[PDB]
Amino acid sequence: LQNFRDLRGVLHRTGEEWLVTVQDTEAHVPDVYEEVLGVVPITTLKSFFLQPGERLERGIQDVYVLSEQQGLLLKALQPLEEGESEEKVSHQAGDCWLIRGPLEYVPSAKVEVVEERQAIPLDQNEGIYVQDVKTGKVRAVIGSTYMLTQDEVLWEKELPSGVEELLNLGHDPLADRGQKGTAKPLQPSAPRNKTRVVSYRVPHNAAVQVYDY
Amino acid sequence: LQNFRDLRGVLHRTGEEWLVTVQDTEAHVPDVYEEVLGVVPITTLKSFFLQPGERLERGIQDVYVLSEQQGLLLKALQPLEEGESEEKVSHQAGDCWLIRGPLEYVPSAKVEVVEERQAIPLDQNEGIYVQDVKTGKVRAVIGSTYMLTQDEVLWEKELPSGVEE
Amino acid sequence: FDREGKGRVTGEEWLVRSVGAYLPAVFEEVLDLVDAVILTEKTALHLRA
Amino acid sequence: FDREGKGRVTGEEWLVRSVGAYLPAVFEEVLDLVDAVILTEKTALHLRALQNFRDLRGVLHRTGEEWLVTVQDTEAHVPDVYEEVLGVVPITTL
Repeated sequence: LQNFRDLRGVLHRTGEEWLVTVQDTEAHVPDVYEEVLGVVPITTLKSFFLQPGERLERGIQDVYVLSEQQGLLLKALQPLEEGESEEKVSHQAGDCWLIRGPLEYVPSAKVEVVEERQAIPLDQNEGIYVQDVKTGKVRAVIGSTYMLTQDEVLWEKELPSGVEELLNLGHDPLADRGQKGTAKPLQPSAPRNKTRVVSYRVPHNAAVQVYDY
Repeated sequence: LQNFRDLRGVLHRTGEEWLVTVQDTEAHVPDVYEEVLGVVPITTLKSFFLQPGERLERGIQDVYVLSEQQGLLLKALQPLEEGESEEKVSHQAGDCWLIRGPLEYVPSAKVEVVEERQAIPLDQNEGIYVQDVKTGKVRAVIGSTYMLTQDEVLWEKELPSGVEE
Repeated sequence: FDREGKGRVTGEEWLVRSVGAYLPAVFEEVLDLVDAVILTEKTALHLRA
Repeated sequence: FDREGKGRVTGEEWLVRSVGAYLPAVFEEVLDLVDAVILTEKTALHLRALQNFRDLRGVLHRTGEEWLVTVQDTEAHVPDVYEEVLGVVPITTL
C-alpha cells in the first residue's frame, strides 16, 4: 500500500507492491515527511534495461534486450556479485563494444552466410584479426606490413630456442612451431633418456628428425 | 495468539502460530509497547526463498525453487550451520553464478541432447573448459593460444622430472 | 489551509518578459525580481515527464 | 502584474538612430543612452530561431528557424535590444 500522485498521474497500489521505472522529471517523491522506503536516483544507484529482483546472492534477475549493446548489459547482471565483481563485469559491459579503436577507417568486412554471421575478418597494419565461432574463438597475430612479415617475425620469435632452458629445468621436451601457425612439436619417450626419432617420407615431407639425449 | 492490523489488513491468529513473509512497506509492527517477540529486518537478519524452520542443528529447512540461481540458495540452507559454515555456504550461493568472468563475449556453446544438457564446452585463450556429468565432473587445462600449445606447455611441465626427488 | 481540505489555494503561473513596469503591488513584489539572463546561443532543454 | 494574469504589460520595441533629440521624458530616459558604435566594416549577423535585422533598405525577418547572412555589408548596425544575435562575426578576424 504505497502511492504517489503527480504529473497527471494518480498511481495508488494497495496491500501489495509495484515499483516505478523512473521516467520522471521533477517528481516530488516523498509525502507525510516520510519516504517510500528510500529514494533511488538512477544516477548514483538496477541499471537501465535490467531491474533488481535480487536474491541472497545479490544477483540481478529481470532484464530486457533491444540491441547487441543491450545484450551486454543483460549479461552484466548475471556475473555481477560483490563490489569488485560487479565493477569488473560492469566495465566488461562497455568494454565489449565495437572493435576498440584499431584504426580510424573501420568498415565491416565480415563474412556471412544466410543471415548467420560466419566469420569476422579484419586486416590492416601489424595485425590480421580473425574471429570465428564454428572452428574456435578468436586469433589475432600482429605483423609489421604484410602477412609474410607476420610469419617472419614469428619465425624469429619461435620456440626452438628455449630448448636450452628446458634442459636445465629438468625435463627436455623440445618444441618448435612454425611461422604459419604450423605445429611441429611432438613428445618422445623421456623418463630421463630414451631418444627422440621420427622419419617422415613420401609425398608429404621427406624429413627425418633424429634427436639424442 | 498474536495479531497485527495495517495496510488494509486485519490478520488475527489465535492459540497457534503464523509468521509473516515480509512484503511490507512502512508496517508499524509492535503494539501495547511490547513486541511480537522481536522485530526481524530482512536486511540484517531466513534468506529470500528459504524460511527458518530450524532445529537443534540450527539448519534451515523450508525452501522454494524458481530459477537455477534460486536452487543455489535452496542448497545453501542445508550445508549451513555455525558462523564460518553459513558464511562459506552463503558465499558459495552467489559464487556458483554463471562462468565467473572469463572474458567479455560470453555466448553459450553448450552441447545438449533431447532437453538434457549433455556437456558444457567453453574455449577461448589460455583455456579450454569442459564440464561433463556422464563421464566425470569438470576439466579445464590452460593453454596460451592453441590446443597444441596447451599440450606443449604441459609436456614441458610433465612429471618425469620429479623422479630424482 | 484550515482542516484537511484546502480553502482556495492555487499553484499555476506564467511570465512577463516585458521591458518597463514597476512590479511590486501592496508592498510585496510579484514573487521575485530578476534581470534578463540574455538567453541561448547554442543551448536547449530536455523535457522528460 | 496583480494576481496570476498580467494587467497590461507589453514587450516590444524599435529604434531611433536619429541625430538631435533630447530623449528623456518625465525624469526617466527612454531606457538607455548610447552614442553610435559606427557600425560594420566587414561584419555580419547570423540569425538562428526567430531572429531579425532591418537596415540598408532591408527588412529581413526570419521566424522559428535559422538563416545566416553572408556579409556584404557596410556600416550595418547588427545588435538590437542591447543583446546580440548570438555573437558578432567580423569576416576580417574570424
